[PDB]
Amino acid sequence: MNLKQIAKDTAKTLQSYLTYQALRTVLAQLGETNPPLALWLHNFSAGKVQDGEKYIEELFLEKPDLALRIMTVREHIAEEIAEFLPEMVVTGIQQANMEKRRQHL
Amino acid sequence: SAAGYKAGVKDYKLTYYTPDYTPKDTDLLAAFRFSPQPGVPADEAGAAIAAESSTGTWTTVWTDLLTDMDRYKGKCYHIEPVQGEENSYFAFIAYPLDLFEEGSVTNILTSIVGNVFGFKAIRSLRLEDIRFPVALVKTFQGPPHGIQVERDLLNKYGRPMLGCTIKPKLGLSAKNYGRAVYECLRGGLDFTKDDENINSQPFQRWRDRFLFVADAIHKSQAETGEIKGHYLNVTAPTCEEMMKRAEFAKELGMPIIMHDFLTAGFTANTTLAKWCRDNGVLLHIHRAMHAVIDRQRNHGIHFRVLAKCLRLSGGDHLHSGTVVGKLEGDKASTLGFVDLMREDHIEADRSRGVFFTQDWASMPGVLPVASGGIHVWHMPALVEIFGDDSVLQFGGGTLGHPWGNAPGATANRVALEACVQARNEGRDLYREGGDILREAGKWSPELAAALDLWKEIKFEFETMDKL
Amino acid sequence: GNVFGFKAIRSLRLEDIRFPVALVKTFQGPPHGIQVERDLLNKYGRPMLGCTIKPKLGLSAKNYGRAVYECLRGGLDFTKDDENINSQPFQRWRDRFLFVADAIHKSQAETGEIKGHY
Amino acid sequence: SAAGYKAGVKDYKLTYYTPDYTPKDTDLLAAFRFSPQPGVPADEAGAAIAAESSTGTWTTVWTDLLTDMDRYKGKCYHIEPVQGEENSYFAFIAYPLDLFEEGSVTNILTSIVGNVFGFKAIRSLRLEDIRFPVALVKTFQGPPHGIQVERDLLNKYGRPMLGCTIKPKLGLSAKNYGRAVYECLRGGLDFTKDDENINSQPFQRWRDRFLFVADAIHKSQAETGEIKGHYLNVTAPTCEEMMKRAEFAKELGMPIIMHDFLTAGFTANTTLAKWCRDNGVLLHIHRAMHAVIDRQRNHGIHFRVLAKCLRLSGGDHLHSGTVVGKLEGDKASTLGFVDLMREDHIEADRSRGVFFTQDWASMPGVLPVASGGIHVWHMPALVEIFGDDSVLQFGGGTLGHPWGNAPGATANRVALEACVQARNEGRDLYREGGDILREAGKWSPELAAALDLWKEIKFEFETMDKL
Repeated sequence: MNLKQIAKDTAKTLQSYLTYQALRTVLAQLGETNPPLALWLHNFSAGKVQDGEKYIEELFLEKPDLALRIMTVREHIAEEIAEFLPEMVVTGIQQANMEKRRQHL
Repeated sequence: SAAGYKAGVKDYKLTYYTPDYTPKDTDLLAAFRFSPQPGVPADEAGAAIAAESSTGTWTTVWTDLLTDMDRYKGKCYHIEPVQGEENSYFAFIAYPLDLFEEGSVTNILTSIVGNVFGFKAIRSLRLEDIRFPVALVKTFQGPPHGIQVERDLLNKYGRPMLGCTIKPKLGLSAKNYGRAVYECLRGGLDFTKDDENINSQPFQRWRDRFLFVADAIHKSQAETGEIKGHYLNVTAPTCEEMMKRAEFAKELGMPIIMHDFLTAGFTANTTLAKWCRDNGVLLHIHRAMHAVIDRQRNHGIHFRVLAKCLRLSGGDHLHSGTVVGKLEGDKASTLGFVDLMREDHIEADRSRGVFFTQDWASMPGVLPVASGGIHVWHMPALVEIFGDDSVLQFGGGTLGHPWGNAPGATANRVALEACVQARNEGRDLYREGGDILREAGKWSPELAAALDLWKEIKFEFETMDKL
Repeated sequence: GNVFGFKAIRSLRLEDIRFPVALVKTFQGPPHGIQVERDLLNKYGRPMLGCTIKPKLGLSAKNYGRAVYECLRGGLDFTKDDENINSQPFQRWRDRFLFVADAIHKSQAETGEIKGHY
Repeated sequence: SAAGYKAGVKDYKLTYYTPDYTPKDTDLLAAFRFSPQPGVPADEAGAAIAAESSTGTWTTVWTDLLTDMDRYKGKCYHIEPVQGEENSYFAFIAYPLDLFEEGSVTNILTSIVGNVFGFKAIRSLRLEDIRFPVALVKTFQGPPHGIQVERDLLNKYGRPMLGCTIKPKLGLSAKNYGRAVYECLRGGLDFTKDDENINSQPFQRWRDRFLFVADAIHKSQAETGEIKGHYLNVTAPTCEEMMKRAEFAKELGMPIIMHDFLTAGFTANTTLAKWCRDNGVLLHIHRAMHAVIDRQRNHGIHFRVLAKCLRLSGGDHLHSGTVVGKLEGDKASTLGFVDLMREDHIEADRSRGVFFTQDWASMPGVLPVASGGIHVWHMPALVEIFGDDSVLQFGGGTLGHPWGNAPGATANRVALEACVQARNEGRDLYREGGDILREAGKWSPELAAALDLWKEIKFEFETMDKL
């Protein structure tokens, strides 16, 4: 258990998923606000969602303003939710395991 | 045969966890206390410790098959949870005799504690005990003289010996140093000593101190008719300087020198211990820096391992703690490693922290030295705990005697002689120590003044509950 | 020296020391140091590469030099003794020094680069 | 307590015969074969041997009571009659580890065989075996290199090595010595050697021989492309001369020297063995004088004790006998002490004369050297008996080759290479040795000439008994 490597890898995966969540937000906003721009971003992003930081630098090359919109939102979500994640994952895992050890073991 | 080379990472426990192994009498055994990182099983963690302190690394190498790994590998043969503590275990690991350089504490430590304490997969690691096999113990010189030869050289029998560190620690000139020494020794102390950090400095160069201190020893010995000594500190920047200083002490006919074995190191210490044997100079060992290593019970090396290592490297005295003074010392633990440094055979006893039975094959014992924050009121407890074969040292407890140095010295000298007389008469120093001191205080005003000063919080509270 | 064991303190950790320049000048310091080392070894322009021989303990002197030769001939600048390789029944130090020197000469001759073994 | 001093003569067996004693693993054990004088009981004789080789003398002394005699005394713990022999017994005696100076074969022998062999009450005494405890074995350096390190240094693998003593024993000049050496080595022998009594004499001073022999080694090595050596004899009148001669051999870059360990002595030998380790020179040991000590089975010390002592003191080679040659060697005995000098663990086996199980705690083995009165016809038996890890030496069997030296050398070199090739191919040297030699004799005329010369009494007798 290389714990700082695992944590480092885990944080980068959370950051990429939160970038995907922000992209979902910005996309739903532009759904009300700017339907064309929404259609561009939805087709631009399909399959690109792999690495969040690579996705951002690539979206900056095309449309610096929209990349900034996703940058703000990913960060807003993180500041609002990240503090609840520890307790959710720890008790989530303990509860999911507890179920299976009950039926099987 | 050589079982085929398959490259790649395997679990350590496949090779190094051997719960069915029975240790040989030539095996070096180690007891580690560890906490694995979350997700690392205890047996894999124990195996990793055994692997990376003997023969193994993180991935499979083909070179193993050029030799006989079974003969050479460290073997984690037992793991047990620490009772009452979450995620803490003892691992017992056996190391073949072949792994170690004869007569080298440096090499032994390099294997056992070289790399494994920093392993990511382990949160904390503390070496509790090592059983040194008799076949390895015999490759060491051990103490230059040891307890019985020292008493015989100094004509000191029948009670603890008394010492005293000169204060202030630093700042005194050579002449003022010898002055303080003369006045202490003339008053009844057997020894005085350099502070551990007194080496050679702008305010006091070493060769000047050696000169003036030798004069003080001669004058006080002539006046008292008892053998006097002062542990001249030869702790130095280099081996060459260390030896140069040891040499002058011998030239002056000085009976005893001191060395800080941990801050100087085991390689320099082992050199000095051999020289002391060849030159008939007693060696007092100061444990400066040990608490950096041995204080916390979750991580480090317990002092009793360091004490064992020092007896092997060589020292005639070694500080053991006081239990009751200004620095920390657990009583049960202390009684344990005092036995380890004095006796020839010490049975395993976990209640005193002795994990393994240790034999010494007639290697001389080391005198325990109780020093630090102790005064006259501690005397009966100290005599009780350590017995006759110990040195009790009073630095502030001598030089801090309300009327100054000479009365301070007399207070200590009277207190000592009163205790030695009482002991020899059959009085129990533990039970009667306070009384013996009060008695002597009756006719020694300067002892009475000291007893008053350092008596110390009393409690005393109250009766009401009347019918 | 003594302060870490003081009863009145639970725990103590030395974090940093500022060594005054006047004290720093009383020391020799590195025998050579970085730039003199690169100049002695003709090694410029990238990190140097080393390798600890394994198993840690157990190899004879000849098998030690064998492993060293093969490592060095392949492009490593250095190999090294394990920290606990000193002098032991399975491999006495003077034998290792002898066989390792041979390995260094052969690999240096083959590669045309300066080789070393700690 | 100290049980009262009663002056006067007591029987030794009251103190020193301890049939209920069980030896510790740190005890040094000795097996003596003795015949008591008429009227002296076996247990008193055994006790006298134990007493006067450890702590005791002929009358009671008060000084015993100053120390702990039980801790220090030798203990005759078993006596058994020698089956089939009148008035002959084995006494087994245990000696505490504390009695012996670490790393000193000289001290060990001084106790065990110092005075007891001349005791009036004993007719004859012979030391058969000593079990050296592992804790004592570890205080010795042992072989400077030992078998495996030697093969690695010399690049010699896969068969016995071949040597040759130059003849005549004495009388050749330095130049003629190197001449004989060059011609021997160029022909296929790995080593040549000084005769044991070649030291430094009017007809040939040592430094001249060293010079001319070094030249011969270089020329022959250059011609053959195989590592060559010559055991230069450093046996000398004094330690200083011994070292002076060893030093020049090193200066010349000579790989190997020799020493007569018994006629020079163990103190000089142990000095030389340490020097050889520090200077990377191999040490061949000649056993000159051993048969004065070890030949007769009623009195003396058996060779297997001397072999054990030499492995402790230090030697890379040691002569072991041939069994089949001009000097005496019992086969069963020889197989026994060849194991004692090579292996790490040798089980007790009385059928091969091994009284005690001996462990060596990874102390290197010593190469057995078979030398004396052997020639080509002996080769298959020698390979059979000693195996690959041995040196077989042919002095007269090389220099006595009908056509002279160079063909004599070629005969030996061909015979050796034929045997090494055959061995490596899987042929059994014991069963097929004669055939392997006959084969090679077919294409080597000079080998054929040698085989003919030293073939040797054949028998051959007769059939009558016809119907």
